[PDB]
Amino acid sequence: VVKMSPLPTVENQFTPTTAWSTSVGSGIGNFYSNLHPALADNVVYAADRAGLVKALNADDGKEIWSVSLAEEPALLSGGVTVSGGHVYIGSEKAQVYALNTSDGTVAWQTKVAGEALSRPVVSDGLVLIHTSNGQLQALNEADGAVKWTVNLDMPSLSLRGESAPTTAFGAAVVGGDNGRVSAVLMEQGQMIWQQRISQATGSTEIDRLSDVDTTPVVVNGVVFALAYNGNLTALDLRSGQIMWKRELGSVNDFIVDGNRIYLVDQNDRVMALTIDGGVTLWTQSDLLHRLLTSPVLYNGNLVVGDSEGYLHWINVEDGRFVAQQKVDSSGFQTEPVAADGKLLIQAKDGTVYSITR
Amino acid sequence: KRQVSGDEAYLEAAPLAELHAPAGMILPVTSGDYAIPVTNGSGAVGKALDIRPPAQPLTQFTGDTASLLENGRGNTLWPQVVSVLQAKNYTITQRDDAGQTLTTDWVQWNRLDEDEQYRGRYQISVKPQGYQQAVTVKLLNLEQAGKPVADAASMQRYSTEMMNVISAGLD
Amino acid sequence: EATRNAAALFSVDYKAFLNEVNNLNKRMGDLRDINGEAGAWARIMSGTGSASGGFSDNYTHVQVGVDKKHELDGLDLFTGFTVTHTDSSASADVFSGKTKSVGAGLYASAMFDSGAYIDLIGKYVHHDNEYTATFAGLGTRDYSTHSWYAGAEAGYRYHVTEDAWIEPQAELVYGSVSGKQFAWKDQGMHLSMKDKDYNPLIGRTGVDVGKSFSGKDWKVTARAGLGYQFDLLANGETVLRDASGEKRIKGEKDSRMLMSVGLNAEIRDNVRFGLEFEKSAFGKYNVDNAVNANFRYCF
Amino acid sequence: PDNPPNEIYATAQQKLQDGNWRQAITQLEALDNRYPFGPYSQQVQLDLIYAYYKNADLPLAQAAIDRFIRLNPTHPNIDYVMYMRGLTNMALDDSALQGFFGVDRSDRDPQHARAAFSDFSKLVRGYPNSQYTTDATKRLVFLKDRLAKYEYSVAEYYTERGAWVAVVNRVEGMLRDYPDTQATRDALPLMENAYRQMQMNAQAEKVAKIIAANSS
Amino acid sequence: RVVYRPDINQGNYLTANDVSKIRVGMTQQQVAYALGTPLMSDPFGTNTWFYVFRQQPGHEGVTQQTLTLTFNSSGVLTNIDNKPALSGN
Amino acid sequence: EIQQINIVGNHAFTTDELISHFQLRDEVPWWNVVGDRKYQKQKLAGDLETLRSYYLDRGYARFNIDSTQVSLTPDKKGIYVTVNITEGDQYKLSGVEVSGNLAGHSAEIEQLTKIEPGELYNGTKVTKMEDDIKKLLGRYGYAYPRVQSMPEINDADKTVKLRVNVDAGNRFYVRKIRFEGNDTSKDAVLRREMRQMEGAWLGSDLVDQGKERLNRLGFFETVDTDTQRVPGSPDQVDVVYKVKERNTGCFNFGIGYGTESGVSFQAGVQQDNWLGTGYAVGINGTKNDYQTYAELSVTNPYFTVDGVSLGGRLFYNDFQADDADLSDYTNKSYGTDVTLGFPINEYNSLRAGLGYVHNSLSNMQPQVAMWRYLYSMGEHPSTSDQDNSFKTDDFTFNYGWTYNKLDRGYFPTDGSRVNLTGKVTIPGSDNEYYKVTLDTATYVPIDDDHKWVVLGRTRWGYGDGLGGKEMPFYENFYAGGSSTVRGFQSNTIGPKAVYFPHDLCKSDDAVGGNAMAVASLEFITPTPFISDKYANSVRTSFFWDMGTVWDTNWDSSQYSGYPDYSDPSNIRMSAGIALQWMSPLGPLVFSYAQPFKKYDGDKAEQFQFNIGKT
Repeated sequence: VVKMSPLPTVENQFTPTTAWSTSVGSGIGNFYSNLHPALADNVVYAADRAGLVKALNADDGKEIWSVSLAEEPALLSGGVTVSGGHVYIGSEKAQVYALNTSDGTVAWQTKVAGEALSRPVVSDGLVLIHTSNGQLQALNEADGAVKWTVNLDMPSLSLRGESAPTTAFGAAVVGGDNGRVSAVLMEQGQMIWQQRISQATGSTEIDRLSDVDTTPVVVNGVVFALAYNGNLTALDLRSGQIMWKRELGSVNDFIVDGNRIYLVDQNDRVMALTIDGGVTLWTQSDLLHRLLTSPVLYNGNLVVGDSEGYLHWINVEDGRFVAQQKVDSSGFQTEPVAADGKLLIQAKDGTVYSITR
Repeated sequence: KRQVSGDEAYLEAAPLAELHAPAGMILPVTSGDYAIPVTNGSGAVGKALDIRPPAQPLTQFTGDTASLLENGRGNTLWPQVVSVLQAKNYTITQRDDAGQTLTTDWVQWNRLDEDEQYRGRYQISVKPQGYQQAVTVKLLNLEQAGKPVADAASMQRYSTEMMNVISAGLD
Repeated sequence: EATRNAAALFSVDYKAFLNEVNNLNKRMGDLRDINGEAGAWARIMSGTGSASGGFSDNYTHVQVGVDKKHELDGLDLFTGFTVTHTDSSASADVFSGKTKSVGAGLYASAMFDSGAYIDLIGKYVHHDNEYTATFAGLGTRDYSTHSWYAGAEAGYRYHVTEDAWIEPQAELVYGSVSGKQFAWKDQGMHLSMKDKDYNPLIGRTGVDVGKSFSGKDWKVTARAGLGYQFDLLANGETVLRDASGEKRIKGEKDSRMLMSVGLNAEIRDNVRFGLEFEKSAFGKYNVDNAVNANFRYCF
Repeated sequence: PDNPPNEIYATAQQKLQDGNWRQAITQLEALDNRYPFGPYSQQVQLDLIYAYYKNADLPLAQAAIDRFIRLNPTHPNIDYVMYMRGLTNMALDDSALQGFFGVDRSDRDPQHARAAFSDFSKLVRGYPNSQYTTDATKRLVFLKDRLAKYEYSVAEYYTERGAWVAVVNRVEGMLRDYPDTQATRDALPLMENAYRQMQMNAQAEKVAKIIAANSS
Repeated sequence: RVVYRPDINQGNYLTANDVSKIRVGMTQQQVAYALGTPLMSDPFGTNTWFYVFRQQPGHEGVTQQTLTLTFNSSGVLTNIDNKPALSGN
Repeated sequence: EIQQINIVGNHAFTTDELISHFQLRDEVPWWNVVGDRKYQKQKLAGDLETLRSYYLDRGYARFNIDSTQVSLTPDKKGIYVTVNITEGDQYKLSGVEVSGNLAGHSAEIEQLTKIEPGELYNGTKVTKMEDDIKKLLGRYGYAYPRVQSMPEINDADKTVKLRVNVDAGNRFYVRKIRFEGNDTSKDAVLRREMRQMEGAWLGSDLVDQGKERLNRLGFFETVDTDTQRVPGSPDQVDVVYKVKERNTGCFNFGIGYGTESGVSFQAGVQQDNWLGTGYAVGINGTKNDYQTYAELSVTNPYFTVDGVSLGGRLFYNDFQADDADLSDYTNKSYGTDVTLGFPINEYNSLRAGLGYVHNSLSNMQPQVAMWRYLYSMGEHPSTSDQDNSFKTDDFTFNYGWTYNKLDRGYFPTDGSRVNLTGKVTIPGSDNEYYKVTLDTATYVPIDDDHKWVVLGRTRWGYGDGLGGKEMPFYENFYAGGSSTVRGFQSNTIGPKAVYFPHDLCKSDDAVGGNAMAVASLEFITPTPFISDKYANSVRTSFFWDMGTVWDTNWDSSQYSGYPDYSDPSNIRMSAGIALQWMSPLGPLVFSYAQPFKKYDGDKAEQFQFNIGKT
């Protein structure tokens, strides 16, 4: 295709090496989802696309248990979430699995109405899953027991990778496939308020995505959302009011530094924005349209991936390619995870690679 | 060339004769659209008809009309007509009354082939003050062509076309 | 006798090369009058000839092919593939045989805005003959060989008039054919004749005038002219050993002349008409060609 | 290339005079599409009509007639355009090798003749004071006789087969639309025979009566 | 002789029930509704109507049935006539 | 480019076999490039409808598409499509009932609606019921009935009952039948083929048979029926047969001025439809220092208006081949015949007639078969010498039987055509014999598209003399070439003449065997390199051919040294690819065949270029 893919510049200030590799199996492959593991008591829980799932020991990469959930394949979609002594998973075949960690056999299996693209989340004794149809469901941990199914509206053009709701003050907020970010009180299933921060600033809706599918992050009262067509918005939890707006947006994954906020543009443009006015700090143009992943904070620095398998490092001030890493030649399409001062990046066949600094 | 493409077979058509019902009899024939209105002749039939685009004036050309209809020194057409009557046609108007601007020309023998030997006539011209621009008539006289004298709606337009195109050239 | 008979077959092979030799607007179609670089053409002919000593022959060549390319800035070059099949029958004083050859190759051409055009072609074929002669005790035998034919040509079209163009042209072609070695020990004596690979070359300069009227009123693409062909190289070397002694033979050059052709007038979108001319060179070597004229009227 | 219209138009009419319809129409189309709203491009369209008609490009001639009549519903030269449309239909109808062998193209498809008759009828009804009316009327007579012959042939076949009421309907329509042709006069005996074969002679005496009245 | 002569039908057909619906003293419109539109009428002189049923299965005697309905020139039924035909050949 | 398709929400069938029926494809299989992997919304909807049908056809009546979602990767390169459904449950066809103002044909509808009890619902058979009930009501002449179907469902009993309401409407009659497009052929030739007689009650089957017969006439490239009601009376319909006339017949001419042959002259015309008159006229001739051949033939298929045809021919064949004495003999054959024929039903025709022939042959090359023939004639000339002359004249009676049911007139896609031709002598003729030949061509497709089809050709022939006699050799069968076993050579298979010394010398040339039998199987597939418009103008076939011809009179005892010729077991076998092209110049063929099981004297010609007939 006629699309510019600039080469990565060479810069180095320190050498990080891979702590270990895993090679769980035929994982994400050429698909696209939010398969990222979870860490608990120095044990990571990696999930394989083909129904396999393996727990691994940290700092040594030692297999703990590994079981397959084949049906036929399984097509796991949701991310890895852990609560109590159990892990919860959603699959593309419209099913949800509750596994009991070390045992491996599913503690309880139930069905859901639609694909479980949304990253599973546990909150207030209920797990919230957003199906790829315009519905969100609250499930009980005992055995299924769908608490409610809140309906949503969406046009037949929405990009996948749906938003992950977040809870605060007993109410869970989640974005919409048309921009209608909404809040729902998560004990009875009633929808309080919503607003469309995504402005259809184009000619015809066919080329306009204009949807938000990324998880919001709450700080006191402020919270954020990011639509594909742009429309960055700061909005407050009390109701549908907007403190400030910006016409850059175009992000699907972002983090907060407490004082600064990072983002990744469609053209692969990364800037740091402030709380009040959202003024850019710097930018990087080494990799344009190279499909980098979310940046993650680590020891006062930022770590990012790419669709070429060339891991990149960014300084917290003005940015700098402190280190560039090469571990796979096919690329990365996963979401980075950091915990206990350790970084893990998923691959297709080598799957999880744990790095050392 | 110069005629219709097809043969003249239809010229030999059978006569169109109707029929009459007898006593105590009706006839429903008058119930269609295939009715041929009666019309006089005096028209060029067979290959004698000259199918050829009716060249437009390039205004008023209902009959032999050749009046001139935006110009201020519009009187400059008469010296231009003198230039036209100069090497342009090598023919000074028969009555070049430029003072009265009634520069009536003389019959000529201009030719344009089309299986015609020559076709020239005295395109009489007079310049009144009518319409927006300085008016100047181009009313032709009897057209000669190969015939001694003859005139037709298209034929008169042919001679008038010569006055039409040349006068418009002055623009 | 035996030595001269092979030379006639080599001359027939030269004639086969001569039969393979054709024009630029005929073998691969006219470089012009075809608007699309993508097009399919063919070549069907049936020639004849004779020489002193009863060496007569008649050949029929049927070839097809296609080409496909795009446009450029000033030169609309095109190229494509083609296949060919030739079959000939010849008779001699005490020799008579039929030969055939199936082959595949590629063709290319390029014309400039100044009227000058160039063309090239290259084809590999598997030619097998089967003939019977009673001299040398050989009798009847069939032999096969691989023939790589390479040809280049060019022409300078002059826009003499709207229906006349005197276009000089010149061509050069070289071909490689592996020879055949055989001993006549079946008759009792060795009489072994060995022929090596032949890589002869030949050029040709031709002046022609083509008149191409159109509109279906005349629609006659007549083409008169003449050409002279000279064999640059001739590698028909054969070494023969027998009771009398050892002898060697080698090829000879050419000084041949060729005349014009027929009318070839396709009148309408449903009819056709054409003719061809043959050169009856009786005085020189009793040479000749094949001439015909026909046309097809389909309702 | 483009230039002042003087030279291009002059060359256009000059090669029209020479009769080179190919180059004439190429030039005219180029000039028209170059200046789609020129000062007197209507003359160019009329020349397009003439070139199509004389070059045997009849479908394009018909299309250009339709376009011109749509763009110019009223003009001092509509009669010429309609006459050319009728001529186009006429010429499309009758021309083939049967012209060489002299075979009456009478029982062939009549659709083109019907359209030509309709257009000539429109013209003659419109402007009887024009100059093409006499030739038009002669063509009307020829076309009407042709249609009558076609219907006569159909009736003849249907009688030959034995379908004794389809013939009645055909000849009755023939009478209802072609009151003054030879075909109906010759087809009246077909009426007589058909009515005879139905064992209902009551109309057959009336048919014989009208036949005797108009036979003379 | 013996050659294949295809079957031929030559008019609007009718049955006994269709005939029984007919009574003198009704208008053209609804009788046409009852019996269908006549195919062969008489525009000569009177405007009477015919209903002919013909069937020739090929190499068999033709079967005919004629129903002639004569009307006044106003739009109502004047009188009727039926004929099983089959007279002569 | 599309990436993934999912039918999540089902627990009755596997995803793969369900998506197999989709025209849209999610991934290319390994060892083929048959299909593509793009995204098209309209065919997504089409495949959705197909999925709906493939659930409703097995008693899943309570099925409905809950939703369908199409999405995109956040890279605008790969697309996923999901469908969420409701399977429902299995159901059984409770029964069928009929109702409405149906016509007196209730028995036919009731019989046609009968369904085996205890079986489950299937929408395909139901749709077939409405379609063919409409066809039935149209056969008696109800072109516009209205039918409705209601599937009442009792879930508590797992039953579905169908209530079908039928409204016949009104009778329909044809007012006129008008043709369009026939520029040249007279209206008579098209009208005489009809079966829906004008001025009568309409029959849809009659119109269909009429269009089929126009197709089978064989000089119309395309024909389309259209039935439309007049805007006048409530019940009257006009019928139109929109045709598009094609080319047929060719006039050809040529001259062969050359040294080795002097002057050769060739000319001729052959039309199956002369100027639209409907006749069939074929005349041709050629003159040469070795050849003087000419023939003339004229046939009228409609001498009388029932189907009766009358046709005759004459021919002069005094070629006088003299030079080089290469398996040739001086011969003048002049003759004529006249025949008449008639149909016996809608699809079968008989034909018969009489013929006169005369043949004079002199200076015959010696070979055993012809010497035996002459000995049977009662003449005993010298073996080594070749100077005798033989004059003969024959009265003869010939006959034929033809069955023809083809979807089209030339390279069709259905039906079968068989033709038997018998040729007997009668008393008063010098020769006493008879000869029977038979041809058969059966076309059978594999799908309703009628683009892929299998073809079976069979040819048989056998004859003999009577009263202790034998036919002349010059009227014997032959094999090899197009319209026969392909690729071998023009007339190469059969017994080979045994030359007497001038001991016996074998000849490569053939004399034709008294008993011939060949067969052929062809796959016919479209041409991928041809656009849509010309798609129905060419034909590509893969052919497998077998054949065998021999002489049933072969005294193998007297010449047992040479190979036996009375053995039919010596089968031949070839195969290859044939390309039939229809051109403004006519029909052409092109075959590149490789013989599999071949014999001596094959003279293999892997490139045949027959023109005409095809």
